Amino acid sequence: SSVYITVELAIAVLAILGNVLVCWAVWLNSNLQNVTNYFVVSLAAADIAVGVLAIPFAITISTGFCAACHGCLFIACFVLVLTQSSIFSLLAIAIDRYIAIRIPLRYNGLVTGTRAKGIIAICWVLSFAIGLTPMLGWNNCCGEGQVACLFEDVVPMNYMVYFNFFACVLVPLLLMLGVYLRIFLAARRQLKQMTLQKEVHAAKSLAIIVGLFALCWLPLHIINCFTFFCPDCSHAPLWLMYLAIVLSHTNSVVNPFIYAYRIREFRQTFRKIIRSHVLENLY
Amino acid sequence: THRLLLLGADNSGKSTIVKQMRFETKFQVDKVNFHMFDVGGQRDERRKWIQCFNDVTAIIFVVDSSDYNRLQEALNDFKSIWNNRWLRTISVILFLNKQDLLAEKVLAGKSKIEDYFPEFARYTTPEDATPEPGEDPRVTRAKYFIRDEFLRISTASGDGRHYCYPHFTCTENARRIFNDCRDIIQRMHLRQYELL
Ligand SMILES: Nc1nc2c(ncn2[C@@H]2O[C@H](COP(=O)(O)OP(=O)(O)O)[C@@H](O)[C@H]2O)c(=O)[nH]1
Ligand SMILES: CCNC(=O)[C@H]1O[C@@H](n2cnc3c(N)ncnc32)[C@H](O)[C@@H]1O
Ligand SMILES: CCCCCCCCS[C@@H]1O[C@H](CO)[C@@H](O)[C@H](O)[C@H]1O
Ligand SMILES: CCCCCCCCS[C@@H]1O[C@H](CO)[C@@H](O)[C@H](O)[C@H]1O
Repeated sequence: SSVYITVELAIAVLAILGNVLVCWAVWLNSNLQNVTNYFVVSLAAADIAVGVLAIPFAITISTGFCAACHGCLFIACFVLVLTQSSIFSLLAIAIDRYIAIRIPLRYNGLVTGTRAKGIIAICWVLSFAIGLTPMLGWNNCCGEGQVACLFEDVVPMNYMVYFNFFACVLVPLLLMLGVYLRIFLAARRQLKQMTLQKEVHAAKSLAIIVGLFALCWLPLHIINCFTFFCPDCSHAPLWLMYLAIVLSHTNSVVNPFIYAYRIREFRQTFRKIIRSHVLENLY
Repeated sequence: THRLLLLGADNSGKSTIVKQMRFETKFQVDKVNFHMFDVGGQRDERRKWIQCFNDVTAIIFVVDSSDYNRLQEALNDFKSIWNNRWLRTISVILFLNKQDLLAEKVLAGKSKIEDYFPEFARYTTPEDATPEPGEDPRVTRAKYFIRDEFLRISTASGDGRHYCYPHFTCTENARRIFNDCRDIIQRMHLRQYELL
């Protein structure tokens, strides 16, 4: 469907623009160049890859074009790896902020620049390990020896429900939920030391982080559980699939905003960049 | 390792607070190293050492609550520390010391604080104030009056980059310092996320 393709392409553009802008801001601004933002830049890097590589590959999987089954599995697996890294790099930010709020003194002694690279590498090795698991044999595998290249044709739903949804969406969501509720509690404690309007604002801001992650990722994976556990049910309609797939990719558009745009230092840097680009054409 | 700046008047017990914990003093709490430096009074030794460092996590300020006259001196010194160009964003852990001796002074009745601080006559104990079991409301009132005398200064320049954490000290001072540093830097992270 044309609507799916173009909406999907819009998001890819918006994903590249917003995340390059985040990355560019860290390169220019000297104050943004510190260990805590390694996690933001890794996230932003992953989201660019989602826009450039993962979404175009996801578009191809929608067409059911003719290809060798194991070629089709490789493309589907590549979409999984890149989206997984986006989710795991997102989790890394929450683990960082958890250490920061729970163990605030040792933070600088625990969270070193080298150890942060360790964490980021683990995020990407876990992405490959999990997203390429179907290539190792756990799969459902035009001229002879070719098939219609579709996602649910090559990637088994037991993998998606028992391993992928559990490991890559549900656990992260639960961890993030738990982490941000503990950070909120610390904020409300310190607010009391120094207006419940300020507490409500804080609660709202952390609700938005976890709420958006759940809004983006749960629809498609909830639907996948429905598909897996009810093989007798008529399958979810194709417009709903396109909606849910699109929603999952739209995490990469809002991930810039909520994370980076919640830092004043990023916000001011964005002004100076857009302004100095317009001052540049109008001389 | 967490750097601290210890300062306060002569006979403010600033030397005993560091004695119990054992000029340069490094102590261990909850497997977190601290490194304190003694540099105070306002007489001398302060302006030399203060302008070296920079990365002090917090300033420990000790005042004798019992010494009503030198309390005015201490208030001046505090105002100075609070508005100092080099220490503008540095948070102050405030020890109101010799509480026991204050209790004695106040219960005795010889010296009336209103003499040194007339606006005390129209001061009533705060509703939030949490006096301990067996504390004469008079002693509580005076104690909290001094505390508030130091706090009005903190709130005068109400920028909110830094804060003043008070204590009543007569046992466990190391833990108070620990907790206050923990709070300071945890609030630095909370501020960093605009969660403040
Ligand atoms: N009762 C009581 N006496 C204190 C306290 N702190 C200090 N002192 C007394 O004050 C005197 C001077 O204290 P010191 O620590 O040397 O003052 P500094 O040199 O200004 O720090 C000592 O001889 C102590 O007996 C306290 O918390 N309670
Ligand atoms: C780690 C989780 N990754 C995904 O859900 C991505 O994988 C793809 N995906 C997952 N399940 C399906 C499905 N049932 N049909 C099509 N694509 C899917 C989508 O492009 C998602 O963005
Ligand atoms: C203080 C002494 C440190 C010596 C080096 C420790 C060994 C791990 S190096 C670390 O390994 C990661 C893999 O997890 C890579 O991603 C990083 O690039 C790299 O930095
Ligand atoms: C982080 C993901 C989003 C990247 C796109 C940035 C668009 C913001 S433009 C700019 O934003 C400033 C704060 O940054 C505001 O003060 C101004 O109203 C406005 O001129």
